[PDB]
Amino acid sequence: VSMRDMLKAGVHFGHQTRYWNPKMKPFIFGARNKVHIINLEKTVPMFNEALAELNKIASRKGKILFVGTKRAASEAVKDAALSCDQFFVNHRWLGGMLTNWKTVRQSIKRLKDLETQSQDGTFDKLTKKEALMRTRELEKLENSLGGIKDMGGLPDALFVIDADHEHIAIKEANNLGIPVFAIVDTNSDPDGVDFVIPGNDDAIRAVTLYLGAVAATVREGRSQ
Amino acid sequence: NQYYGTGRRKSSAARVFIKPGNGKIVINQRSLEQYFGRETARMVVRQPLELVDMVEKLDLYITVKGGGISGQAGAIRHGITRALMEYDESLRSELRKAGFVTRDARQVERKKVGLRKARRRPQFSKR
Amino acid sequence: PRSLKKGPFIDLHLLKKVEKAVESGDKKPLRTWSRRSTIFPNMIGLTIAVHNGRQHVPVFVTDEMVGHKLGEFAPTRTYRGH
Amino acid sequence: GQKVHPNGIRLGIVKPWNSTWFANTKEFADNLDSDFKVRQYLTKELAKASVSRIVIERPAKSIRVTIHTARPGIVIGKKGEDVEKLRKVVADIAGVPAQINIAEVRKPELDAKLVADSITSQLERRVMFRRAMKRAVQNAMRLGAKGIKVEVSGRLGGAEIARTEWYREGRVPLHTLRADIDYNTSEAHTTYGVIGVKVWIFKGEILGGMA
Amino acid sequence: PRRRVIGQRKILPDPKFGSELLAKFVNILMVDGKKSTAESIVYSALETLAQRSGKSELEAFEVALENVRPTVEVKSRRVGGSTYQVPVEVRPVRRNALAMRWIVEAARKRGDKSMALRLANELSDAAENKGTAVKKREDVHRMAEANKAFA
Amino acid sequence: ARIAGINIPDHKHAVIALTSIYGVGKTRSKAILAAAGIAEDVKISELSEGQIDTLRDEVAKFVVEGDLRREISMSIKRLMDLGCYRGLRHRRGLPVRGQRTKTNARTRKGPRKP
Amino acid sequence: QRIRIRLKAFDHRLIDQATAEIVETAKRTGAQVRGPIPLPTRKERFTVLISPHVNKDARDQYEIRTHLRLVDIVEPTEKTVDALMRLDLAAGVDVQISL
Amino acid sequence: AKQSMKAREVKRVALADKYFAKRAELKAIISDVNASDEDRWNAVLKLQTLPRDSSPSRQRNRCRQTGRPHGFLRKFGLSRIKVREAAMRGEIPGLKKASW
RNA sequence: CCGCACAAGCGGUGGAGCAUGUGGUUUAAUUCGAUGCAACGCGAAGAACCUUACCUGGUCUUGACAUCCACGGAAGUUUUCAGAGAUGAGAAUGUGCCUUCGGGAACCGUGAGACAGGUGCUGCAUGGCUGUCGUCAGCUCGUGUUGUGAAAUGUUGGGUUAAGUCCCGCAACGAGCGCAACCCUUAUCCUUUGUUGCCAGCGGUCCGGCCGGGAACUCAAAGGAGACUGCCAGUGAUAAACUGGAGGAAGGUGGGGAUGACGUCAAGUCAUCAUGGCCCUUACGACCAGGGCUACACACGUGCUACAAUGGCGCAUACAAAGAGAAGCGACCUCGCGAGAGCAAGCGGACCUCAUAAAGUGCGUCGUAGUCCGGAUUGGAGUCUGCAACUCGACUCCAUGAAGUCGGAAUCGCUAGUAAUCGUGGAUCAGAAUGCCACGGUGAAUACGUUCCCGG
Ligand SMILES: [Mg+2]
Ligand SMILES: [Mg+2]
Ligand SMILES: [Mg+2]
Ligand SMILES: [Mg+2]
Ligand SMILES: [Mg+2]
Ligand SMILES: [Mg+2]
Ligand SMILES: [Mg+2]
Ligand SMILES: [Mg+2]
Ligand SMILES: [Zn+2]
Repeated sequence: VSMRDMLKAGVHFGHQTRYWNPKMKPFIFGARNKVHIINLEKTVPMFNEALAELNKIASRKGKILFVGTKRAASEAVKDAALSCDQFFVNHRWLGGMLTNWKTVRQSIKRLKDLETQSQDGTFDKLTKKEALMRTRELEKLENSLGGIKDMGGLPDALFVIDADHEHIAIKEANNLGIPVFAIVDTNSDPDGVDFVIPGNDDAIRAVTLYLGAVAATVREGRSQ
Repeated sequence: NQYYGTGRRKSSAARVFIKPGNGKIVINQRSLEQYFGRETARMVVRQPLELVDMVEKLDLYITVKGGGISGQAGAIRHGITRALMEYDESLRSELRKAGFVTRDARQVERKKVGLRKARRRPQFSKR
Repeated sequence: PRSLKKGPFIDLHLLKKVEKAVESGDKKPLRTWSRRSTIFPNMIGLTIAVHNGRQHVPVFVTDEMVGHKLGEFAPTRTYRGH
Repeated sequence: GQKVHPNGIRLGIVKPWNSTWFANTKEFADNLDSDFKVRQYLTKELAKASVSRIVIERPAKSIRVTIHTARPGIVIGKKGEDVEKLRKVVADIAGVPAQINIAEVRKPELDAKLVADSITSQLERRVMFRRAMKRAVQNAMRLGAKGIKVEVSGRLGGAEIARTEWYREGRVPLHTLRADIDYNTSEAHTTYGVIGVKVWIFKGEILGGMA
Repeated sequence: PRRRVIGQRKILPDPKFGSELLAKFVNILMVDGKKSTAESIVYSALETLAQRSGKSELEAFEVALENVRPTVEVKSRRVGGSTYQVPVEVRPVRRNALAMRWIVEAARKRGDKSMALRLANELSDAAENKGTAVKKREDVHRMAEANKAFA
Repeated sequence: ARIAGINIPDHKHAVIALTSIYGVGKTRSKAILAAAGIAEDVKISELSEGQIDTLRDEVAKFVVEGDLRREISMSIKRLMDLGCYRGLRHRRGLPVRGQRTKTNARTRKGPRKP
Repeated sequence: QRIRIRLKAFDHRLIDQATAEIVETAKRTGAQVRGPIPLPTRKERFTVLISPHVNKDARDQYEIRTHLRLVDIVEPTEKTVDALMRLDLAAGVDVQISL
Repeated sequence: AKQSMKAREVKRVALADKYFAKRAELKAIISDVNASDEDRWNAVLKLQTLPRDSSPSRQRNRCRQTGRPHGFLRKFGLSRIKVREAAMRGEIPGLKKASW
């Protein structure tokens, strides 16, 4: 992504000067209208160097977890993961999702068992109210673990939108040593992101830019 | 032609038959006012037809069994309405809105153990 | 009242004892456990002890008592008040 | 509090009777008491036959008994001579041409009876009850049960007061009627007295009655 | 009724008269469901009302109600530590019930040899602002104003 | 009225005036009336002596009034005097027909005591 | 000429298998059947105290439901009656064969 | 309960047994309308000479399984506790807890 | 925040009488146990004998019953004598059967003890079981993370729910016991099968679905199909959820049952049984008759019936349900005032019988009273059951005609087919139902609410 490509999307935009985090000073161009302005001169090379690492991970058969819980951007992140055959979290991130992997695996097994059972049959044997209730539970499990049913094991890389909002995920990752790739607004604490991208995390246009560029490079890394 | 019915109630059940052209009502080979020793029974059995306003347009051949006179008359009114329906099927709505396709299931309850009745609790002197 | 088709009821060995009274007359007041047998015109003007449950009380038989039973004269529940 | 007996409540729903014969009021009490006596005799003689189920039907005239156990050739002894004189004594106690049948269960770990009975045996072997039930529950569950629950009652360890214990393992739901829960009660007779033991195993839910 | 408020099952208009307050009426006077004997007692009395009061006995019903119908009631609770006789106003159905109870017991207490005679004697009384039903209405419309000190 | 039973019963329906007589119950009343053949609801007033005599006779057939009371008193006197169980109970004022001696026997027991 | 057979059971499934066997043996010989026509089956209630000492309130209610089937064949051949003679059934099934 | 009681009931039964015929004929005779009034008389006398325990009245329906006198299920003759146990393990065929 | 928690209702209790329990009191004995909830028409679903464990008397001691060892005898039957019987003494009758004839089985008796025997105590030695909190919604766990760790998180908060019911926020998430639901039962309809069930159409018919016939209908009883806030709007985090409507036999877990998470209470029971300890053993064992378990200065509970004209009485007449049955139900006939009796069909019963619903209604009568209310209580004479109705059964008839003329304080119970009434049956039972488990008839009133009581 080129600085012009970002700037038109508005990547330079930031939170209010009232709400910023201390470590973000190096990445901040300045202030206008009491608004923090992010410096694309740092943003572009760091994003490119992160894309290099993401391409490397995906080119060694890496499993990638796209992470974002914004109600606006949930579907964008889900489609972003689907466009590169990867795994995602687009709804509320459960505490200890990565650390309590065994519980998620039992939940994944239950979701697989319910969907297989409905295809196999025995719904007629169940009462119609029970069959409807089973369908509702299957739908609820699909809503919760639609993205990670096929992750199989712990992912090899994480992509995070608004790292401050998803702080539990990054704490888990660091506890596991799983690398964190994150779009970091001025209000976030950048310590947890090993490849940090400072940029707007709310705006739909810039978020979609991040996701599309990452997914293009991930498909490229897969293709070899 | 003929239009039957089966009106049910707490303990009665009544077959019903509509043969048009009249208003006479043979019931268990009886006449209504002669069938019952209660008048309100006859009133509540007239109720549905009185609402549809067709008295001497269809005579009735009906047969009620089991239960008490009120449950009887209720099953009667029910089967009446059922016949009215299967004879009109436009007035099914008319009696549903009239509230006569109810099929009342209000029935006695079993006498539960330790209860001097089906629901009444013994006079347990708490003090 | 038991019945009338069966007549009164009186014991075998009680009849033995009463016929001994017959042949003998006034004798040792006979005794029985059977307060249930019926009095008969033979046993008149005599007495008999019958078990109150622990001891046999002697009732001196008279006419008007005939036909009645013995247990109506041999008490078994005693009482002196409180 | 005082809970419902689990096998009684699931009978017919998922559980078959241990006797089937149709009879009438006249030939019923006699019938069932004869059946009691033959059952009890078998219990006492088969203390080692690992009897799990002793079902008895009285067909129209004949009667047949069927025993699900785990000492198959042993219940047979040799050429059924044991079970043959058994057929004689049951025909004589029942006054009926006897029809003995046996069909072992290869999963003694997977009933509620045989396991509790082993437990009581080891109880008179003076083993530690806790370790015993641990052994048993793990053997059974590992073998493939869906859940086991055990309980023993009475002055445990030769106590001076009746300490109870219950232990859970796996999953045993006792309010889902579609489920199958094998259950059994047994006893052990210590010098200190008697100690109750109760055993449940949930083994998945059945779909479509006994079928 | 700690979560929901239920009351009495919806009445049905009497087929014999078409009206409805008669139905709730006979039900208040009804015992164990002695329906026949109970409607015979009320119809026999409205008839002689239709004569001793001229026509409009069905309307003489209301001629009795409005004369006896209560306007005020008292309902005391322990909201702060003790009770107080508070006058208060209620929806028309409750006062329907109260006035009907008043004329149901007015008839029964008098006795007048027979139920039909006793009922007929009071219906007239209530219809003409005299007697005991309107009198017990005076009790409630009288003691209430004196204890209007507070609420 | 001035009938064989000295009592002058209500000038009302025959039987009501009849069972009024001690020793004459509904059975006695209707049976005596059967012989007269008069209506059940005939009052003593409006009825002449021409039938009062007859009914006086029909009740003279039975033993009634004081004579019956004397027979009932005797049927109990000697009963007590034989010292029979029920006789001793009659002497003690007790239910001689085998009822709960413990409670709610106040009928023959009489008043309530602490 | 009729042949009636009452069947008394405890579960209607078993009696249904039995009646199936009956009517099939009937049609083997081409018997002339009048159908199962289930009859009023009998229900026997029983409540007993479950508490050994001083507890009238505690009781448990059970019930026996003898399911009831009837078959009739108006033209029994020999090849009809031989079947019921050579009939094969369970134990809890109860038969009552008659003219 | 006490084995004495059990065996005693057995004896009462067997005794009521072998006098059944005589009891039948004597009941007949004493009940026989227009008996000799002496044949009937000495008949009832001889009847009061038979062992008492030949009557059925001396008997008491006793629990077969326990010997509990009370709570006798004349259908099964079992203690009120035992019939429930037969339902619990499924001994009585076809039986189950009712719910109506 | 909650529950008929109160409230608001509805009918009671507490007055009367009677039944029925308990404790007193008494007994020779009034057998034991149950003891606020959570004893008290208790265990008992049914004590004249039996039951009975209890009194009194009568007796027995390897014994009523169990096993073992001898000795003997077939086993049996039937009768006499005495006893009050238990029992003792007998007399007759049979003296067999399988036998490898040697024995053996069935059993019977005697001895011998090895033993039996216990409802002896100990539910604070226990098993098993049940009552209670409470079908209250809770109770917990795995893993995670949080802290070095006691621990915590979930289980919290905002909503919402019958509900730890649900949802969302969320270092929690996920499971388990629960809750729910799957069960049974009940409400609509469909398929199947239609006799002993049905009679719509038909003809016949003495008019009786009766008789041909009918398979429809009704039921029958197996299948089913159904109700999901599925619909629509109203809301409401757009969330759950909620308001209301429609549809609909049915609507918001349709109706009702079964189902009791934990635990709590040395809750109850060693007199169901089982069982540790002790415990007597010619007896704390056993066997028999009689008694008692039924007493009554009393007390206390629980019920029934009443105090009346919505009633009483007479006459007339309609409508049920659910059951039960062959040492059984038992019609029919006749008789008997009835209680009944005789006669005897039928039926192991969709078939016969019980079994002929009451309240209801129609008509007349009473005309308000200690009454034609009320009926206890005593009299007389039966009836029936069983050996046997004194102690103490049920029941008819005649006769009597207590109190009671609506019951202080206090208090109970009840949210719909409920209450409240009217009858029906069943279990137990020779017989002995106001009780209890059931069934239908009739069918109400009240909820402002949660401020109060009670409890959670
Ligand atoms: Mg014992
Ligand atoms: Mg008896
Ligand atoms: Mg004791
Ligand atoms: Mg539950
Ligand atoms: Mg709580
Ligand atoms: Mg005795
Ligand atoms: Mg007693
Ligand atoms: Mg009267
Ligand atoms: Zn941001």
